[PDB]
Amino acid sequence: ENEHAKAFLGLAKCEEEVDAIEREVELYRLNKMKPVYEKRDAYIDEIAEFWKIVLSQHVSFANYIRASDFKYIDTIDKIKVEWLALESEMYDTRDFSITFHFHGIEGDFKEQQVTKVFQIKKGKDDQEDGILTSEPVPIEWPQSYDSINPDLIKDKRSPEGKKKYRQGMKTIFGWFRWTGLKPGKEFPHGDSLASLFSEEIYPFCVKYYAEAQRDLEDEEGESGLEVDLPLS
Amino acid sequence: SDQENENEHAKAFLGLAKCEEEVDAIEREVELYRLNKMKPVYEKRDAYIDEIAEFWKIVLSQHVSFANYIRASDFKYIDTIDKIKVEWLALESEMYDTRDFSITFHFHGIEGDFKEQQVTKVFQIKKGKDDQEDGILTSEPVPIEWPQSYDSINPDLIKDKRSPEGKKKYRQGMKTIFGWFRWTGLKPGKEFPHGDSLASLFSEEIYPFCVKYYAEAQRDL
Amino acid sequence: NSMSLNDFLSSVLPVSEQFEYLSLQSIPLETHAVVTPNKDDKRVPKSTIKTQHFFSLFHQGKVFFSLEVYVYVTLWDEADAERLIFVSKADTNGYCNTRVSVRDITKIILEFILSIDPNYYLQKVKPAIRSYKKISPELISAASTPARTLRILARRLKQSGSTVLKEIESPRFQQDLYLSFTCPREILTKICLFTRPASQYLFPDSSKNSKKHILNGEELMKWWGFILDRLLIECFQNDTQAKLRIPGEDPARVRSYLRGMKYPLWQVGDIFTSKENSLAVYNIPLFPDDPKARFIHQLAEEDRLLKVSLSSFWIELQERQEFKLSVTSSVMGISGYSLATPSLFPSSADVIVPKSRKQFRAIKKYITGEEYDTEEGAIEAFTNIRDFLLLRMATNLQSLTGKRE
Repeated sequence: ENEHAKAFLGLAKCEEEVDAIEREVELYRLNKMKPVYEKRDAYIDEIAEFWKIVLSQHVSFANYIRASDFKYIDTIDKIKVEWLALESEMYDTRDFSITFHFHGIEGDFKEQQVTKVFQIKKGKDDQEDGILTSEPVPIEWPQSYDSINPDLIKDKRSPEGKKKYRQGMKTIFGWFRWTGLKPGKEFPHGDSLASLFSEEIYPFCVKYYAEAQRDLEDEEGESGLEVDLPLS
Repeated sequence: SDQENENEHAKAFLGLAKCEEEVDAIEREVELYRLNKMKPVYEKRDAYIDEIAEFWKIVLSQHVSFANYIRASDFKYIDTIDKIKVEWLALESEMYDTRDFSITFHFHGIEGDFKEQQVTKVFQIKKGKDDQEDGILTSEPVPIEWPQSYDSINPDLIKDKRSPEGKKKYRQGMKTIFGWFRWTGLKPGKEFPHGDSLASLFSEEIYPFCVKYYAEAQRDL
Repeated sequence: NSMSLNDFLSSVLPVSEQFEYLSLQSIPLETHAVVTPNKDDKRVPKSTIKTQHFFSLFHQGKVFFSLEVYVYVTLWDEADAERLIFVSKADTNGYCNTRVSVRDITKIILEFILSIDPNYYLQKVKPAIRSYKKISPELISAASTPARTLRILARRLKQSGSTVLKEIESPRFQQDLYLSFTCPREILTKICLFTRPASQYLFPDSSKNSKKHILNGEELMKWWGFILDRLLIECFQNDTQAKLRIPGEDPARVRSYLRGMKYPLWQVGDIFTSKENSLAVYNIPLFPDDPKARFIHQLAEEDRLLKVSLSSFWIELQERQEFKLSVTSSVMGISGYSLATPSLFPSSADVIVPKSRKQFRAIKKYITGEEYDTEEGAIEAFTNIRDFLLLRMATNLQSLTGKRE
């Protein structure tokens, strides 16, 4: 019994070792990937439409935004992701700041550069993973969206107004105001969208870009990224 | 300046191709790094596991999909497993995939019928002909002493594989876990089914996370 | 005669009312057989072609109806050809402002599909596995790594100042990269429907809309039963198989339900029973998200495939967990030949065919990934589908006015 308890404890201590190791490993990866990212992004700049093509090739990204937003998503010419845990141990390895630059549309969208930061926060527990949070960042909404822009909506608690509000809140522009601190009143799943960029879109943009170059269009996505076997 | 322009594109495409390869190198380094740190912790961890009776049995029963892979008749024997040890080949040489590993089982002997023994099976990645291919796990058959009951269907034991009975019984044997031990991954559909998926089950889930499984089992209990 | 999808739909919609609709279709693909082949069989299909048809109807900027259908064409080297229409899902969300017959809408779309000539799906077919042997230069394919792909782009630029191959869709290449087939326009047609009640099928959380009307299993079966009966009378020849099975129900009741149908040949049973009386695996079709296939898979995972027989199979199936009675589940089948010959070839006006599965899935997702707890979801689906099409495809949803009085 006692020996068993000893082992069980030792087991629980081992799982705790593994977590530390994982964190260490992640930090190690982030430090190595850094200088390759600088090299890589410099090449990416030479390519036009790289970001537009990537954000069209990623499958779940579309899930978080309105189809109309793609008019604007297509103006993005640069994306930069800096992981904060490299500047200080205070930050979680999941923390990052993302900068987007949009070239703009004549008479509709203003050319601008926007930077958003995501950090993990905890609320009262030792044994809770934590959630992404952010601060609102100013972005200049396109003219086409005057009707759904939260800053131009007059009757906000109005019944119709409340619906115009919610529509604006489900655009990529709504996401910039996402914070993660007021559930149900903000861009839906703003944390998941944030994760996609750091976890997939920035890291694997090139795989995504190459996915768009298949000679036969029907093969896009075939790459990845129901019958039997009767007898032995 | 049509030349110059389509030429900057070609330069950047080559740059990116190089970075894609730099990143594949880094992933290996990171994965090694992780493997090196995990070794001592695993050793410490296994040494605690013996002290727990039937840890492995409980774990195997608890894992969701593991049971799909093998015959029910098989479980009696499975429950006799009292030790599992996975070693990652790539730790010993840059010539192995990080995925490559060797796995050892110790089986408590069952009397009269089932012998107690320790067996080690090795799996590694192989690619064929085309550079642009993923690669897959492969293995070498390794000797294992079959239980007597399975004797009627032990492949060595079956007189003629071809007879309709043989065709049916032999097939039966290959489908057993012991059948798995001779799995190689090079005679598709002539071997234990999904033998590679099982292997990966072991090096990616059942072993690295046996504890969580054990715990979940206790809670269920 | 109705010669367009528009012609069919309008006929059944309220007169003077405006409706828009989406008609999405996949590129026909070479695929494995619907029913698993028996090695000890006289014959085997040279090819099986699968196509998915997806429909959504919108009224006043809202989507309120959807229908998912699959169409298999099976080619036998010597044994003719059959086409099988699998009806997978149909749903409503209860957000329609005006009054309509969802039943006749569903029936009419199915007639349209019946009208299509089988050859249409066989003109250009995506190969299950392509071979690039007949082609050099090196192609960027699904298999290519990003690095290889990047390098290829660079070489191409250096050679010609372009990353593209002009001749890629050129006819000789097409002959090499695609398959084509022909077949009698008049062929054996089969329709299989499996009805299992649920709150939502294609409109998540629409169950939460009070306006929506949800059917219990019996109601549902009756609903699909009625549509099929008309299809039989309206578009099928006289001695045509019509089979209905309700698992776990006594046959007098089923036989008695059938007696009531307008078509006089409905029978209790399935359209898969054979003269040879083979095993279950060899007679049962494996469809997407289908009750029969999930269970054939289990029998596979237990090495029972050889063990089960058709009679046993139905019984064994009813036992399984998804089948918790009393809930009413039914399987319906039709086998036979069409009254009129199938001559129709769909047009852009008739359908939108995306360039890839990826693009097909993206559009569909706007409808099926939405939340219909509130009306806002119905509107959103309409909004995305429209904005996405115009934006990425320069396309509009079809527009029409109801003619029926």
